Amino acid sequence: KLRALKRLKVVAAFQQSGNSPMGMVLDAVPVIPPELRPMVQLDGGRFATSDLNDLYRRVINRNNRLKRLIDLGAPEIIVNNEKRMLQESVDALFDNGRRGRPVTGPGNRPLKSLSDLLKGKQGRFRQNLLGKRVDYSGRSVIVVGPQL
Amino acid sequence: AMLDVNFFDELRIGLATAEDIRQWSYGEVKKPETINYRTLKPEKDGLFCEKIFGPTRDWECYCGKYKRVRFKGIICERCGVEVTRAKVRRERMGHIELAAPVTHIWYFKGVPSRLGYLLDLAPKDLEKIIYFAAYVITSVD
Amino acid sequence: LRGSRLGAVSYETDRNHDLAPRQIARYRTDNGEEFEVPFADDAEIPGTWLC
Amino acid sequence: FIEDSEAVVAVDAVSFTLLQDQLQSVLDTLSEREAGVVRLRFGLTDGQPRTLDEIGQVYGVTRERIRQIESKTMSKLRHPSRSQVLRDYL
Amino acid sequence: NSVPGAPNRVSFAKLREPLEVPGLLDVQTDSFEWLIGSPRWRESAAERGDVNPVGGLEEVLYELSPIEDFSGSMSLSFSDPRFDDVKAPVDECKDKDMTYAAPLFVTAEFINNNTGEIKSQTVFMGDFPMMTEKGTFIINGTERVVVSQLVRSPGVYFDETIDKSTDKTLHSVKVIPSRGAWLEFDVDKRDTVGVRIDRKRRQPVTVLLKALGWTSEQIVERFGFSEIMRSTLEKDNTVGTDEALLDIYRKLRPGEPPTKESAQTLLENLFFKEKRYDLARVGRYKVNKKLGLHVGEPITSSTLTEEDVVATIEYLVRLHEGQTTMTVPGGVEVPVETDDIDHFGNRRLRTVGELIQNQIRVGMSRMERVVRERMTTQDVEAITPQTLINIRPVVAAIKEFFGTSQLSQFMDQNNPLSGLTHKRRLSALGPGGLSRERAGLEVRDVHPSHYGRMCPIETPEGPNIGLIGSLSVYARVNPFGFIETPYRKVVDGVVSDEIVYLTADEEDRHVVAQANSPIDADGRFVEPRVLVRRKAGEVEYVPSSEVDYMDVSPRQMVSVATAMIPFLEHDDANRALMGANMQRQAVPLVRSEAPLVGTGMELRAAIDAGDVVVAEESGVIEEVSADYITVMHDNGTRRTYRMRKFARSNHGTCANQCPIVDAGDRVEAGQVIADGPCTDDGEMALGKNLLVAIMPWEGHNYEDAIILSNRLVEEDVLTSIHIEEHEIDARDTKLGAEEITRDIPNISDEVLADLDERGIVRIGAEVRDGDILVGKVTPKGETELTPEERLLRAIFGEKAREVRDTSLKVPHGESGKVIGIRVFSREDEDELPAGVNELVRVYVAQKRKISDGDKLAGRHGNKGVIGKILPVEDMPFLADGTPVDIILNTHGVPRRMNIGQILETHLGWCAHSGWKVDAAKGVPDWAARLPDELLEAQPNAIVSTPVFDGAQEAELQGLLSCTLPNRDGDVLVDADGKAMLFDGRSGEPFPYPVTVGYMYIMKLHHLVDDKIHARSTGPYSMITQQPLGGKAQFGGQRFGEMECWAMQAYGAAYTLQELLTIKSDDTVGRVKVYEAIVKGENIPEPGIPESFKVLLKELQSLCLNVEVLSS
Amino acid sequence: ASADSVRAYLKQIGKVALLNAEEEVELAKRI
Amino acid sequence: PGSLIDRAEFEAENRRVVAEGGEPAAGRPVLMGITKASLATDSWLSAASF
Ligand SMILES: [Zn+2]
Repeated sequence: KLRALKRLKVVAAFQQSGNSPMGMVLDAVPVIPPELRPMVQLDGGRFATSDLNDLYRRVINRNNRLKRLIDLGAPEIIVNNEKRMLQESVDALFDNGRRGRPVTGPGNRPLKSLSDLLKGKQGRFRQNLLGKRVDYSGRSVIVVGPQL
Repeated sequence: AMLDVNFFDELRIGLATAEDIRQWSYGEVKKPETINYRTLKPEKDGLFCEKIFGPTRDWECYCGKYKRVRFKGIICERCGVEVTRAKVRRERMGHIELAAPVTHIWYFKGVPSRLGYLLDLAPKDLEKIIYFAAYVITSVD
Repeated sequence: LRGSRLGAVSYETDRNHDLAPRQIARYRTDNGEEFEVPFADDAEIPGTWLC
Repeated sequence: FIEDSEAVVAVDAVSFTLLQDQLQSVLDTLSEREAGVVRLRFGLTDGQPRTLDEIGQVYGVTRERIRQIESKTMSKLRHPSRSQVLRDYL
Repeated sequence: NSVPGAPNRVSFAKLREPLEVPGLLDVQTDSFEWLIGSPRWRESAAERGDVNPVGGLEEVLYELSPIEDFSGSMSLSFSDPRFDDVKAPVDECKDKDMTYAAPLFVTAEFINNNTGEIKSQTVFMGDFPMMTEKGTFIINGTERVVVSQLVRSPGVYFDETIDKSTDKTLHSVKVIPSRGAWLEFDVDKRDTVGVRIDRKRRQPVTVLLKALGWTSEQIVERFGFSEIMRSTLEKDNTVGTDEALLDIYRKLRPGEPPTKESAQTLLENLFFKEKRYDLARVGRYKVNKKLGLHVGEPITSSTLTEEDVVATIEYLVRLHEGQTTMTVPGGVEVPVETDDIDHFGNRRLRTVGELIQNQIRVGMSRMERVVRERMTTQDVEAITPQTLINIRPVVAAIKEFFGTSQLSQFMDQNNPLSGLTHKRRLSALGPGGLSRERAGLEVRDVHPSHYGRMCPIETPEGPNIGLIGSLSVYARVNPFGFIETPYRKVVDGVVSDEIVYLTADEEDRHVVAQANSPIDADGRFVEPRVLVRRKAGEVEYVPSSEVDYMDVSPRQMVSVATAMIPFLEHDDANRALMGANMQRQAVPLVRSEAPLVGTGMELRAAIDAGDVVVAEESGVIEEVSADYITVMHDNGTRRTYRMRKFARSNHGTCANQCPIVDAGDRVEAGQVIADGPCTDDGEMALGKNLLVAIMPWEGHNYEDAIILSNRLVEEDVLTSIHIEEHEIDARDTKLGAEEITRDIPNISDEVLADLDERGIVRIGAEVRDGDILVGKVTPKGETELTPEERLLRAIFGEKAREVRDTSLKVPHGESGKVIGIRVFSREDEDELPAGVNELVRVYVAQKRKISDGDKLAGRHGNKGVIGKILPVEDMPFLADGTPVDIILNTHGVPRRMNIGQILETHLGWCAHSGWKVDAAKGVPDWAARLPDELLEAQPNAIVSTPVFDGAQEAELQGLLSCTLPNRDGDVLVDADGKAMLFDGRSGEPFPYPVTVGYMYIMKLHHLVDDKIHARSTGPYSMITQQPLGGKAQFGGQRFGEMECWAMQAYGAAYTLQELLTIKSDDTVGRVKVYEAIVKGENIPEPGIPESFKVLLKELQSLCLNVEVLSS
Repeated sequence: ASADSVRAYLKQIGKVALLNAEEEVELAKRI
Repeated sequence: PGSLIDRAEFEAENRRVVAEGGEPAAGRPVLMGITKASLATDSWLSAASF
């Protein structure tokens, strides 16, 4: 009865939303606008990625290679491995650190998947949506005025 | 939306279908290219393509034919970049037509496995089905 | 540090009245979906296009 | 911590609007032929910079006359009366 | 005293301290020269610890020596470390941004076993950084200091807990060694003994004991008295060394085939084959002492001995048995206790020497790996250590240590004391220690072992209290790294002068008396009942026969900076802590007056801080000039000491050094020859002796605020010079080359006037916010010109000159003169980073005077901003007409428990007017115990009260009642210590007498000009479009979450909408707001921010259709 | 866990038996 | 069963369901801590911002 209850919850949830769970099988995958993942050039030529560039690049490379292998007609080993790697990288991009060890880079620093921009304490939902620097502002040290 | 107001009265979340996705996108990225190494301009059909994602320069197309406001809302017939303001790159999205289907990581692995309940399979069992390590019979007579 | 995305910015009023008239052209895809492509009047319209 | 050295400077944009206004008034001090030649020569009406032959064609005169009106108008504007008003924008 | 040119400063010391203050920078210098192997440390070992030399580097080479291949055919032994001469002197390195280093040379030796050769060379190992004379590393051109760290010492920690489910004592042991593994022998809820080895699922003893070669019969043989071990023997559930060790290999190595030989070898590999297990020298000595295994045996064999394993098990089971002492066969018995992780017998000081040794090891192991890999790939009969050694790893390790590390910090040098106190600093929050979040709150308390080894007062008052402290005055670090402490040995009730140093363990063993005890001029105590300290921090009145050690002096518990606070024993610990933490923040004034009342630590804290030139060997001065002193060392030789006039410190303050000698004076070795920034005649002087009165005046000195005369500003009493550095690089760019040239696109000749020709300002031009210090023009290329701009450019006859302007401009509010300009260029072969053709640094400087908001503080924690600088006539003046200079508040004194300032005040006045003990009828009892030549004193005569043996209150009363009149017959300050002030403003006398005196107050480095900030519209962040942050940029103040709550609570909705839309993020709204303000129109209605659209595109990017539908 | 797809791949490719020039000639002729 | 619902919704549901055939849903008051009280906010936006 209880196992039915918890299952009963999500199934009716989909039934009442009328949302047809297909949203779990993600076909054509959307790409976030370029400016939200800036490639700023710090003066001196040193470019600055945003680490969403790198993850997106990984997914795109693996998708291109998968398409290529499909056209060639590689044995089931290679095609299935590459589909596995697509799935792995899409999963990494939508969250890095889940379903296995984090996908890292230089300095063995874990990357910043879209989720790590919308989770924990450094996501928008626990940060700059709390406090904002404001223009028309100042500060200074205070003294007592027994004349005002 | 594309055009916004302060009359926002309902923020409604909900999973998105790919049918809704290839109607969001203003183009499709297909090449893993960020910016040319020598001229430092975005690539065509890359991850920064101005045709897909809008100009980097205010009211200028890529090849420089149209370079002023009087040409706005139009698309230059040779480089294909729609001449407009250069903050659309904040808002225009792309999509990627995959060659094979793929599944999420949020509605599957996150405890409890929403898919795991949905199709009536345990999480570990599914982690062998959607990572290509076990067949599945879809129908039979 | 001070950096900026390689680019430029303009400061001109976005006059919505005196522009160059456009001309919407239809481009059918292989599946058949239609995708409007506004073109200028004096503008050689290409036969094919990336939609 | 990365100042975007491309943002709207706020004061720069409003200053450009004020420059537009002041220049429009000063040019309106010019005669009709003079105002027209200046606006067309520097593209103040559409953003397209018309050149001497086009301006002489739309006014139906020779380009030498256009250049002379051009020089005369420029010298008139160099006069401190209508000049010092616009110096600060530069 | 004992310093040739000592200010004659009369002390109130009733006691007589035997031992001198040590070489206050020994904790750095001796550690580093231990690392090198200098002859100084060699002779020091010859004296104490002459057993053998351990040259740091040497030990690393020996332990590494040799690198043997797996086949065992080829060996390499780098040996005999050697040092060359420093490539450049200090000042040149500091100016040209070079790291002050010296090369390392090492004799490598490669030997082939099968054929037989040795290939000896002298391999350049790398440029190793060097300590300066002041105990600092000049790394990268700055002055970085490596702070000593406190970490748990390797050893055996026997500890026990209670079990509320059973109410039984559960003892346990851990032997956490260096570069080894963890092991736990525990006694569980039942009467069995878990032996968890390397973190995985416990073990009964018997498995190991048989695997250790001990049969059940032998187990009984040694553990017969151990009824718990005998019961565990009954519980053994397994017998046999082979089977036990086999099950070991099967379990500890899960699933690994438990073949006997691999298991037998694995036992050694983990515990006895020292390549994967090395409890170091420190841990070995610690465990030797604990188990008493060996005494005279040299400290060696830095690997585990199974002999010690069985002793550990026996000691543990007897600890559970409740035994007092235990004798191990082959060693002297030891007592049975537990251990704490604070007691300084278990926390050690990984000094700079040991830290650099560890980092060099982290380098050498990588080198060894690479060397052996290449050796295997390389062909034989062709290679040599030159072709084997890769010196990249060592250089990389040393660089990443000195630069880019937590424990190598910029020497905070605001005043010399802050320098000498950034050294001698103990910091527990280092790599290999604990973070400020994993900080057990039991590590910050002053465990009673800190007495004489770490000051309980001085710690930063931020979120670091207890994690950072400072060494005591007399503390000295044991070779092993345990903080020793000097005591006096009292024998047969006779206090001697044979100073003996003791660590915390022997501090616990023996029993310690007090220095302020009645010694009867023979070493003999007087009263039998004597104050004393027992092992567990207890305080007891022992009869005067069992005391075997006495403190060397009072003020032994205390640091260097806190020992400079007069009347410290009267102040509360909170305000004394604050006083010590702000005595390091004074700024060097232009006059630098010595404190009228102080301790003995003003002279010894300057002659040892390095900011005072010292006469190296006796001589007579010949040429004394503001830049150079030439001393004629008696035997022929002469030497020119050179000053550093107006040299920028690491926090923008002056570093002048003016001489104090004349052309005919004779100097002795060790004498002060030239004052530094904060010094006067050699005595640390951080502030000025200002006249202070303690009335609350007109509410300007309300709640810690302080008012000042205008005399302080005018006569330049309080005034600090600040030298700021600006820097512009002419980096290469793709479009072209940035040229530092006078001409700049729009810059007119008016502003250009300052720039000379090269582009730099001229030395002396008074720059102000917006001036062109360095004129640099950057290529821009052709860009479109707006029609309007083209028209204006043509009408006014100004062309484009596309090359854009990016000249350096003095930051907002950073005016002053240009002291000096330093230009580095590639043409001069200056080694600028790649891409920089020219880097010019301009040193602007300003003579900041005291100002409303500047922070002033005494030596007692009584900080406060300057509420108002009143003119000189509206200041309460005395009956003599002398105005008071500051006026503190009264209400801050009694509730903060820091009446030190009051005593300092009264004594201060006594020291200014000078006293004359009315001993005509014999010395009054008030001065019966006061030293000689204190029965009378002169005006402005300097006095000193040591910290814990200072001026007894009675002494102050009598002195205050015995001052001599100023010029007329006028005793201005009566016996009570108060005076009749006249109101300078109204005129009427104050109806009640008021306390006046001379208090020594400082100028802290929290000036207003560094803090005031404003922004209307400035730079903007990149990804999000908020205003930027910090005074370096403009930035705004974070209107954080709590302020949003505050204005939600008021109900101010429109203001909240403003501050969160059209002042921070509404990108199209900000420019409209500015335009509407300038045009004088209603501020536009705000829009959606740019943090509810990035979110929307992210949610439409994580495939969650977030949409807005009004209906 | 077995999340290492490196392992998930190596254990897979360790299956098919390794071949020789003899079988290589036969295979190439068949191909 | 075991789920926690707002009182007003509970009473309104009972008012609706007494008609169309009468059956009461049995409710008992619960005391929950402030943290748990916040966790049951209806708005997903604030719920996630928590
Ligand atoms: Zn184009």
